[PDB]
Amino acid sequence: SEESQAFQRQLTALIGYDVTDVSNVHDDELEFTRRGLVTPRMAEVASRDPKLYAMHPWVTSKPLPEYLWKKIANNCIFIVIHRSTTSQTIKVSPDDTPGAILQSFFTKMADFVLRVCGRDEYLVGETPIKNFQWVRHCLKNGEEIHVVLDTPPDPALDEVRKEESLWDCDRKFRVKIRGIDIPVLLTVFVEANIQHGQQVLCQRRTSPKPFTEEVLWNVWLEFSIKIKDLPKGALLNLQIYCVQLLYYVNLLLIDHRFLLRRGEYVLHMWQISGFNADKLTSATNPDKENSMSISILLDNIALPRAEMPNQLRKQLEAIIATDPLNPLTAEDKELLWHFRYESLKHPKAYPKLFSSVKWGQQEIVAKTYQLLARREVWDQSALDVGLTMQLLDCNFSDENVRAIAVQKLESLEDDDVLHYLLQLVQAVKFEPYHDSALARFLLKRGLRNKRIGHFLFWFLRSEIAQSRHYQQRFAVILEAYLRGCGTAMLHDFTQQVQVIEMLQKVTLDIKSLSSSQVISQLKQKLENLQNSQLPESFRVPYDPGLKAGALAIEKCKVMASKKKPLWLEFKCADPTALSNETIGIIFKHGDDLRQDMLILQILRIMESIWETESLDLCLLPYGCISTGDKIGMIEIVKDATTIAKIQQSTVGNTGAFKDEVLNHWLKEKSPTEEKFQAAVERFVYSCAGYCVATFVLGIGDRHNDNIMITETGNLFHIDFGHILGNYRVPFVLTPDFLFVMGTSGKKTSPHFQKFQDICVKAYLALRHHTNLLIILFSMMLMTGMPQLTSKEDIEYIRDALTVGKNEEDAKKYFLDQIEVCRDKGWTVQFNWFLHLVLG
Ligand SMILES: CO[C@H]1CC[C@H](n2c(=O)c(-c3cc[nH]n3)cc3c(C)nc(N)nc32)CC1
Repeated sequence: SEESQAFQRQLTALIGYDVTDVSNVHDDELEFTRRGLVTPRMAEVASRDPKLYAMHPWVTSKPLPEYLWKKIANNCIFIVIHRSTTSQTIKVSPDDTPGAILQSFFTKMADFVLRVCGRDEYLVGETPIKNFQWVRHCLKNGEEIHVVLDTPPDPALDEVRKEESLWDCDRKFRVKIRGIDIPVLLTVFVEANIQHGQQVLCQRRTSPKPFTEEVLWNVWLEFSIKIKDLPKGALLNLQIYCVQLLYYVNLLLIDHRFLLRRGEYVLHMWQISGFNADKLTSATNPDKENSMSISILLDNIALPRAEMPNQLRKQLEAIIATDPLNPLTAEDKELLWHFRYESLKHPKAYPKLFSSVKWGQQEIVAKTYQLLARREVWDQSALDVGLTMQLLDCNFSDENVRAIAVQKLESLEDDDVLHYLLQLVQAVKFEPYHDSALARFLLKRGLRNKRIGHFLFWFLRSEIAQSRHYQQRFAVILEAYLRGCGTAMLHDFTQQVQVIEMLQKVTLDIKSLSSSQVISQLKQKLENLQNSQLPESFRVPYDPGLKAGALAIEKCKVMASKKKPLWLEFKCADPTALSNETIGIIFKHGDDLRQDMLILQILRIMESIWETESLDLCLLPYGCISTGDKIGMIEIVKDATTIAKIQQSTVGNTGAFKDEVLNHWLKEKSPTEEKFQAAVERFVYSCAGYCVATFVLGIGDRHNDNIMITETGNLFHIDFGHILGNYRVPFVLTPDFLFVMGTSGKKTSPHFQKFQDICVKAYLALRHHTNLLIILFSMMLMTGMPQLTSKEDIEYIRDALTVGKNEEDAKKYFLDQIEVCRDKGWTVQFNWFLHLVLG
């Protein structure tokens, strides 16, 4: 078709990569997968309720926590319905359905849908109003709940554009190397490995030859594994050391069709930088003008109850009970396997057990499967995500094991799927194949909920636009989602992309020039754009509810830092919006906004752990979307400053920090005094919040420049990309912080103990999720952190969370940590000032 060519040009510029382009491919896997997704995509589209999908209610089944119940007047919530101009303030019960809140109207001030004013959120379908996210957001931050009444949007706008044996030869496996060759340049050798999720099964080397632009061997490297002892998901890792490694590449030996790989391959290899998830990618380096290559040939076949002691039991229970990161001696691993039927009665163990498998052995594998048919306890166990993520990481490469974890994630409601989304997406870099339970899961879920679908889009787009190792695979998943999400959404994503592409040119261009002149160019270009370049409005990608209209040009300015971020403001586009509080977004280049993303996502997780215990530690995990490479957008938190700049009030050229200043500033910026006291509380709550979390994530030692506070009390950290991209005190708890809590020095106050009492309830609440927190951290480093991966980097968290220790020992350690701060006072900050501002 013609208006089908049309499409594949559109997608190709939403996606940001051309999924039809076949050069950088040595087989039809992406194609196969492109085709493969078509049935789970269509199936989900043919399944959604067109109404409930049109209005995308943001809803939760979690128990409405205490702190919010308490903030109630008496089983009585106030809702201010608007319409033309006038209002109406109905008294309603938290348990009242939104359909019913009209039987409190069609029979009160004497069909219609209820949209949150100024947002694209709707209160609909059978849920107790207590259960809507926006309601909860209103009860905490204590605003009123305003709603416009209007027409349901037309479900027909979510219209989708139509379209239609190896278990025998006991041959030892072998690899003919031919040789290697590289555009422009010693001693050198191919190293070949046969791997299954980090378990390295076999291994050979080549005889070191002089290092020249072409080096040939014609060797048969013969392996010790047998053609039938090969497992689906086995990679042939090829590497080139010269002794240091310089280049890598991988190839599956069992292709996506269950067929052993045959024939002739020439592969463009990946270079090194300056472990991580890119050394695992089945994708070859697109750059050919410059990439090192390796030539190979392939052989010239399809893949188809005892008792127990009383001390071994206690060796097992120890083993099972240990954290995810503690390694297992061969002695440990032989034990798990032997008593595997008993090992299966505990979900907690599946990781460790499935790691005890000798995957390079055909019969072991089968008994493994035999085990998996006896999966009962698991299928029945209450879903635990930390455990479930574990089976999705780089260690597990059996499709079927990975599959049991993904079946366990099917049981997550959308609220929860939004919490873990970013890590689940990253988790795709660990899938051996392109088409997996995990990718389809992500697919279904995005196609079933515009909110999830919105973020899925940016997450995938983010990886695509900067990962050369995963773009293809990700590009195929994106396209699958685009072809099923409705032209409504489709057209909506298009506006979004146009704008943010517009805005990056500006960012990078302003960056190129470096001052009074500049202010002008900025203003010049920003009105160059409010014509027929910029469309009239667009959704905010970090918050899909917010319609941004016109660029509030005056307020837009360029900032004062090494990187010259563009501070922008946006008139809300929605006229039902009961305020003029513009939308603030910062466009930055030069920092790994990704790293920020991962951290923030863990921040939002910590909050929803403290909530399981009616604890609210007042975090501000501001919206952050990475758009490209060292480039993206950040949400602006209103009415905030940097702690360094509050210090700069009373000195700049120096920062001879004074302890009085912050509490002066709060008093200075507090209207009544009922407020000032709340503000001081929110500080104490926020500050304790960041103190713990910052601590556990091991990005606690920062400098006041990177710490902000709102005019209303709330403290929060920013610019995570900085230290994680570059990398003593455990965390910033300065004297000026103390002074506010009412303790100049080594005294004590009813506010400080409040604080110190909060950190502990806090520090102990997370420890109930040791495993979870550990695995996420482990993953975040593999997927997002370059080089600072070692292994001892990972183990950092094992210390912080203090694996092994009982609750009491645990309270002591965090209190100690609070002490190194009381000790060091201003030292470290003053050290940073030296370093950062001058040294
Ligand atoms: C020069 O003046 C600066 C202007 C920009 C300010 N700034 C940031 O840099 C970052 C941020 C997040 C990651 N990198 N940067 C976040 C940030 C947030 C969330 N809110 C606000 N109200 N300002 C922020 C900081 C002061």
